[PDB]
Amino acid sequence: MKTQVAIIGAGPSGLLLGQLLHKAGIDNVILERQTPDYVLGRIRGGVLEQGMVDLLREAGVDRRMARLVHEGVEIAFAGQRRRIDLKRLSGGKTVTVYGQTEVTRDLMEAREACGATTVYQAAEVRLHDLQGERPYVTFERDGERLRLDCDYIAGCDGFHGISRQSIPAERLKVFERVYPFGWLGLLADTPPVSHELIYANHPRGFALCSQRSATRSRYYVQVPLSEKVEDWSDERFWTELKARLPSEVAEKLVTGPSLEKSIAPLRSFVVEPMQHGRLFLAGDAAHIVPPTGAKGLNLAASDVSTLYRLLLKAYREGRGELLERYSAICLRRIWKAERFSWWMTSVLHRFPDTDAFSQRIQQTELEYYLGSEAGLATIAENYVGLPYEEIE
Amino acid sequence: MKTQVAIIGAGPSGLLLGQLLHKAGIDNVILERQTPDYVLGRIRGGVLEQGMVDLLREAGVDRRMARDGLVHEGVEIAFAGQRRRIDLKRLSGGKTVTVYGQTEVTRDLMEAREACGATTVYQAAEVRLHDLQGERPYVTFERDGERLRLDCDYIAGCDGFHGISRQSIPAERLKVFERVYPFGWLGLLADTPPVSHELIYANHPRGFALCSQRSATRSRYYVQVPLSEKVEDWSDERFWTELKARLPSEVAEKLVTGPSLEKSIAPLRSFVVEPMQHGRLFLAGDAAHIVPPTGAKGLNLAASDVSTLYRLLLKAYREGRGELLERYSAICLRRIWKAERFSWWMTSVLHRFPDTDAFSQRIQQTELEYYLGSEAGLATIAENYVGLPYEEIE
Ligand SMILES: Cc1cc2nc3c(=O)[nH]c(=O)nc-3n(C[C@H](O)[C@H](O)[C@H](O)COP(=O)(O)OP(=O)(O)OC[C@H]3O[C@@H](n4cnc5c(N)ncnc54)[C@H](O)[C@@H]3O)c2cc1C
Ligand SMILES: Cc1cc2nc3c(=O)[nH]c(=O)nc-3n(C[C@H](O)[C@H](O)[C@H](O)COP(=O)(O)OP(=O)(O)OC[C@H]3O[C@@H](n4cnc5c(N)ncnc54)[C@H](O)[C@@H]3O)c2cc1C
Repeated sequence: MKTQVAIIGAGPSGLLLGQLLHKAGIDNVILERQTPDYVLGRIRGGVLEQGMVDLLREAGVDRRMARLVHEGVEIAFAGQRRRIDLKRLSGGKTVTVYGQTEVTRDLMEAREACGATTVYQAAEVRLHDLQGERPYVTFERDGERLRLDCDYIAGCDGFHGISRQSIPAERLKVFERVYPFGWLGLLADTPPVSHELIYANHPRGFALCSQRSATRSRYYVQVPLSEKVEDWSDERFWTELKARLPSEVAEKLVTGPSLEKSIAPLRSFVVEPMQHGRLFLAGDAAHIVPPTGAKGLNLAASDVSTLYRLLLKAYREGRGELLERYSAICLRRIWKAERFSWWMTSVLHRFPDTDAFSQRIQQTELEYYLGSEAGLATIAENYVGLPYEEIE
Repeated sequence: MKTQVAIIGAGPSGLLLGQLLHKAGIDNVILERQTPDYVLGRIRGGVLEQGMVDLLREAGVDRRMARDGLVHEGVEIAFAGQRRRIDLKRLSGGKTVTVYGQTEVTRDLMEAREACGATTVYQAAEVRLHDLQGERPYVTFERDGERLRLDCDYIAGCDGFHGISRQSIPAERLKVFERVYPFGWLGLLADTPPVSHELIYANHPRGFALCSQRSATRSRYYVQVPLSEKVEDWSDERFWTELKARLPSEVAEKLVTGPSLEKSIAPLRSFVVEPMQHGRLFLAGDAAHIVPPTGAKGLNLAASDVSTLYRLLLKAYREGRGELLERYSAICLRRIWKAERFSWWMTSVLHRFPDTDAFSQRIQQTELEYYLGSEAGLATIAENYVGLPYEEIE
């Protein structure tokens, strides 16, 4: 098999890169380890910055202006709830709520409608000859070892993908912080308790209220790492959730059986550079932010945007070396999103063995940022997403 | 001996409080462990927020600071070899800071106090406080071998971090919040013209450095140093060499150096007690809290505690409203914690901490990039640097 760009991973990153490359007449084949249904079973997040919404349209999808709303942000702490006027504070921008499952299903449909190639259940993917002019990928599909020749490989295979693991260790510098807690998330077929995303810092720990539609909700509470999802019945989750929200919010919460429940570990992770020879990492394969800041998929989007654009230029100009700037460009946006996601996480969660001083400083941090126009502006401008870097 | 308000400490806090009390007609006596000469030997800092300047004027001690204080419209931060200016007046909406030595501030208050003929007992050894929860609190000290007693209505603990007043409150009624930093500030006062008209905070791989000033021909510099260092191991030349090594080459270039007038190492710490009072005793300034100096807030916080204490005491004395003093701690703490947060923040982004991992160091660099390069970020530094607005009282 042969193509121009071999894409590893049919998650949002790989599917979006695939659409953009196709639109620009660049052949690509995507190889995905799991089944289509398995990929679609991932719930993940629901907040998109405007950079992403336009890119989706530009990629030939987003024809579902419905099933997809705009919402504001609220932070509850120490007995109060402060709404962040995103629109007024950020120069007219806002975020869109849209489940990652729907985004992914939307891109899967846009690819299928193009007849483009996607190989699901591609096992044992291995990358080869990254420094050569003819790199290739080997994999197994129902018993047979297949091979895919290409000019470039985009590793869009997530945190535990094979592509970051195919770059010689010594070429990479790794930055990582692993948080001492995870997010127990619950998807429910109930109307959301607010039309505002609600982040809550509470003595018992963090909680978050979000939504997917008028009758579908998404909630999270932080939990320690020794906790197992089977130890948390739906009822136990709802009780802990209420115990962490302002009673005004809590009394009006409609509960119901979970449609999906899982615990996600939190971590900040970055590699530099994010490429090696003909391989370019994008999204979670190259970096991870804790979901507190809702930046993951949005960063994946801009990585994909830059990659798409630098590839297009290289072909058009018959010059690969332009591709050398990919890492530097992406990294500038990555680090800002890492700082904001780290900040949000650090001010909103309860950490183990925090002394009195630390606890008060965290409280004062919230008071100042939620009570000062300048403070509020730093939050809103970062949350709606900073400017799409220059690229090229 | 008797007075209305006994003040422990003849540092800026106590002097400023005594001055305002004097001017409002309230009797007060300051008792001080050191000698004038000693007090005046402390160099410390030099940045004043406007609230402090107005209080000094209200205290009737501002003519000289008007003539000799340097007002800055900006402050500068250097990191990754690049000075970034923070236009304070523009970002804060018109506010500025004034550079004026604490020694000069202290000298001016002492002068004012001496002219007024107000009471100040230097070398008052072994001060011990008594009967705080009663109606007739009193203090005892030793002056030239004899033990004297000073009876009063209220006691102002303005004796600094190592004072005696915070320690006179039953420990179990107080809650302590502290953070001790893994470094101190080696400061050098020199009679050379400052390398810059603006203050320059520098985050550098070798560690923090600060370029400040006191006049067109008097300078003040600092470099962070580990806690195992002793000043005597730092000759003026070792200092100049390390400072230059931490500054933009373009700055280190023009640096005029010279013999130190004074040198010392200040360890950094954050410290807050709650509450800040007990019976007739009220703590103010460094006796109640400490902030690392990166934020230039300590004396300014001292000024606002005193301002608040003075105002409530006038109400108690000029209205018999004695239970109104119950709100002192709560009022002060609101400003205190805001200064503690900013001071801690400044400290964390500007200094090098031991065994900090790679992610943590990159995050520090990213924080600087964001706050010195985004309008909103810059604004949060500026509005905090010029001092947030004093509270309301009551
Ligand atoms: C609780 C939670 C909430 C979040 N909230 C948000 C939010 O609201 N907004 C936001 O922007 N981000 C959010 N995120 C992050 C976001 O979900 C990720 O950033 C996004 O999934 C990254 O997409 P991706 O395509 O890079 O990787 P993935 O979605 O991980 O997809 C990589 C794909 O590659 C496949 N693959 C893996 N290994 C191989 C292999 N060896 N061979 C072939 N294929 C392979 C995987 O099966 C997968 O389908 C959240 C994440 C979590 C955990
Ligand atoms: C390197 C450095 C730089 C700084 N830079 C600045 C700056 O630029 N801006 C700013 O706002 N702040 C700054 N500060 C903070 C400022 O120096 C202090 O916060 C300020 O001195 C508080 O003064 P005070 O009167 O409350 O206490 P102090 O100045 O400590 O005075 C307390 C007084 O009490 C006396 N005393 C102690 N114990 C007793 C006792 N038992 N009996 C009697 N008297 C007693 C002492 O001898 C002293 O005279 C800096 C501090 C340092 C260390």
